[PDB]
Order: sequence, then structure tokens, then C-alpha cells
Amino acid sequence: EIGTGFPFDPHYVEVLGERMHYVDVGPRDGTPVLFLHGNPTSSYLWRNIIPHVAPSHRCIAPDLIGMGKSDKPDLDYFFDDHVRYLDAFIEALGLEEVVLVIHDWGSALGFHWAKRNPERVKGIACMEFIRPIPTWDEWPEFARETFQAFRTADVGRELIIDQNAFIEGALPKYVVRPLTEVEMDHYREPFLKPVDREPLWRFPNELPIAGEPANIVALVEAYMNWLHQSPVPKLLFWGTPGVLIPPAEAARLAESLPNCKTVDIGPGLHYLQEDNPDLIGSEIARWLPALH
Ligand SMILES: [Cl-]
Ligand SMILES: [Cl-]
Ligand SMILES: [Cl-]
Ligand SMILES: [Cl-]
Ligand SMILES: [Mg+2]
Ligand SMILES: [Mg+2]
Repeated sequence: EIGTGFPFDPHYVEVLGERMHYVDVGPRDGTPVLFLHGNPTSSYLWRNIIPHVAPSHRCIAPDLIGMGKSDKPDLDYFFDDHVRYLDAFIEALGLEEVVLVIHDWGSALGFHWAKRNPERVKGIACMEFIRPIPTWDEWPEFARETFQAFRTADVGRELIIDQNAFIEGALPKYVVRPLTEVEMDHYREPFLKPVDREPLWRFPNELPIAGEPANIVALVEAYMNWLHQSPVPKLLFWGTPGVLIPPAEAARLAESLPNCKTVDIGPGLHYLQEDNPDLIGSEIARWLPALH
């Protein structure tokens, strides 16, 4: 069975007046591997991947502001909020060079950080990452009505805030295998209080779909252009049918992105880490020393 435990000691750092939680395991020095979750997850998402990497490399996995075990400031939780807190987290830990391992909004954060700090990114492993979705036509049908409703005034907050639809609905609907109740309870814990679900609602409203919001579309286009022109080593995991990165997109990217390896994980929708963590972890571990 895929592991349900979270056997990592909590670490905390004060960031912009707020405490942020992170995992910090493996060697205490050397290039760290920075794992960035997205919506509506936490460092828990990486629990079965980190043990493959920690034998060789320091592993750092923060909980984004307002998520996981991190503090809950009264923010609007726009992408720019997350940018500010993650930038300040990285500086608070004194990180210099990093390897990024990124997913969903963690990928938007990671790629955006890399474009702005290109000399400090030694490699990027990514999966089910955020790219511009030019039309609803390209958003897979099985999840389209949901995300459209998430992005609709009043309806979206009833679903995500009042009814916890991101946790109880979208999350398990984006894993091919069934999540267990222990796993669901780990994902539920930060969000037992409805008001605390603001990040979960703002995130889908930030997705670059059909040209809006235009500032996020621009930001994401900018880092995708950066990624097409960067020689940084890249490792792209993909599943079938996928969500953000369908198989045909993964194959196009394998050709268009420089120095890119693609790994097929088999069945997968969005949270690929919950369907095939062993292959993702073992392949990252095999790939890291090649960043040499
Ligand atoms: Cl596992
Ligand atoms: Cl546990
Ligand atoms: Cl609203
Ligand atoms: Cl398959
Ligand atoms: Mg404070
Ligand atoms: Mg809207």
C-alpha cells in the first residue's frame, strides 16, 4: 500500500511575521531539493517521494502560507501573496542554489522563482504543472463544470468555502486510486474551519484559463517562455489521461523544452504523487546526480 503516515519532525520559521511549517530531512548541507505543493494539499503530498531523495540530498518541503501547518494570516491569498511568502521563506532559510520539485500552484511558484533567479536553479522536476489554458475547450471535460463553478461569483464560495468541495470532491476526483480515510483526514486537518478555506477558493480563480485573470496569464506565459529558452535540466512526469498536462502535451514538451527527460507514470489525473509515488521518487533520485 502507498504510505499514509507523515513521519517528519516539524520545523518552523518566522516569515513576514507568520510562522511557516516545513519538512527538513536528509543531509544538513549541500544543494537542497525544494518540494512545492499546490492546491488543496501540503507537504503531506510529498510524504512518499521525499524518502527516495533524503538518502542523498537535503529535502525541504514547506507548507504554503494559509495551508498545512503554516499560519493563517488574514490575506486574500492571491498568487502574489504566495509569491511574497515563498520568496521570504527561501531567504529566511538562507538557501542559495536549489533543485525544484514542483506541482500545480507549486509549479507556478517554482517556475516564477526560477525565471527571476535563474543562476540559483540547478534542475527542475515537475508534474501536472500550470500552463496557460487558452480555451475551456482544452480543460478536460470531466472536471470542466466544476472548475467553471469554482470560478463563478457566489457559487464557487458555496462549493469550496461552505461545502469543502475542493477537499471532499476535487482532491479525490483527481487521484485514480481511492484515497483512504487516514489520507483524507491529513488533507482535511488544516481546513476544518470554513473561513480558513480562502486559499482553496482563490487558487482556482487565479488559474490562467481563457485569458483571465490576465495578470496570471502573463506571468505564466512569461515563465513558459523562460523554460523554453533555459538549458536547465528538466524532468517531467506525466500520466494518462492527466488533467493540466495530457499525454500529447507532455510529448510536445519533451521536444520543445531543452534538456528535458519525460517519465510516464501510468494512470494518473492531477495528483500524480498519489498514484505512483515510488516511480516519481526513484526517478528523481536517479536523475539528481546527473545535475553534476
Ligand atoms: Cl509509498
Ligand atoms: Cl503520521
Ligand atoms: Cl464570490
Ligand atoms: Cl495508463
Ligand atoms: Mg505575527
Ligand atoms: Mg470569475
